[PDB]
Amino acid sequence: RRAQKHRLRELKIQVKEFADKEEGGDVKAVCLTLFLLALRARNEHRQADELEAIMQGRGSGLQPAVCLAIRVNTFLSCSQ
DNA sequence: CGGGTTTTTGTTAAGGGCTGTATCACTGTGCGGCGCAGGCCAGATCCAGG
Repeated sequence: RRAQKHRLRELKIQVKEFADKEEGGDVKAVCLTLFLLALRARNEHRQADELEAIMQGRGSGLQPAVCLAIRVNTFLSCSQ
C-alpha cells in the first residue's frame, strides 16, 4: 500500500485534479467508473455485474436489516 | 568492495471510524409428588335460649 502510493503518487494527483473539474471532486466513484469501463475494454461483462452488485450490496455482504431478520427469526441469540 | 541510485517500506503525531474483546451480575442441569387456589352456595350441623 505504501509503495502503491509511491508508484502512483503522481497519477493520484492527476486523478484528484481532474476530479474537481469534471464532476466536482468525488474521488471514489470516478475511479470505480474507470474500473468498470476498463473491464469493458478488457471485455468482462459478468465481472462488472458482480462489481456493481457488490457496490450496491447484493452479490454478497447482506445489508444488515436482512441479517437482523435472520438473527431474529431463527431464534438466534446474539452470542450464537 | 562498495558508493551510487531507485524504489520499498517505515515512522513521525494529530484525528476518525470500524471492528474486536473484556466486564458486569446472573442463568441452568443437579429430586419428587399430586388435582389445587379462589370463590360461591345449598345442605347438614351444632349451640344456647328459652
